[PDB]
Amino acid sequence: MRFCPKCGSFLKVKGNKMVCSKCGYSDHDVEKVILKENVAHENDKTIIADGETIEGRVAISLCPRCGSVRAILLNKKKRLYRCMTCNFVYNI
Amino acid sequence: MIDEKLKGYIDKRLNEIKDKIPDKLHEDLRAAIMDINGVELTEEDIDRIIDLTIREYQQSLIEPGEAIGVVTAQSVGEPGTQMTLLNVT
Ligand SMILES: [Zn+2]
Ligand SMILES: [Zn+2]
Repeated sequence: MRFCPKCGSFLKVKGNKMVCSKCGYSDHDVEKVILKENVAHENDKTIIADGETIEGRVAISLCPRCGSVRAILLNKKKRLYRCMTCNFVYNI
Repeated sequence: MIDEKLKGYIDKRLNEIKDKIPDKLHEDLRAAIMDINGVELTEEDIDRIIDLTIREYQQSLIEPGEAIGVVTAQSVGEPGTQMTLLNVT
């Protein structure tokens, strides 16, 4: 970002010149200014809720009570699960 | 194991009460009596079972004049004070 050596206002790029709108100053130096914003998609993928464990007993399963997709596989033979958000115990 | 004679007695004795109770209760009673195994069953047992079922149904009927709206409101609203908590509501 550059400022006029005389008026003190900022200089904007016009063609090959940077011109001060208030005083008409010009220069041979061009500096490009951009504003870059980043968007994060860490948790925006499509969820598939099959009661399969990822690490330990942590499985992905939809809770009938609150609707969270975090569960703990309490018992494999009974397909018994427990919600990690509201402690609800259910079967899927 | 219920022989055909006792089964016929059961079917005959169950057809004279079809108008005395609801149809679903009659079906449930018929389905339950046919599953009795391991016990030597008797006609007097069938008579007692059917009479007790009819009497038990008759004893459970609501009484005219009941303020059922207030009772329903109190039965629905009272557990509302006992509730202690996508994240649906
Ligand atoms: Zn200037
Ligand atoms: Zn839950």
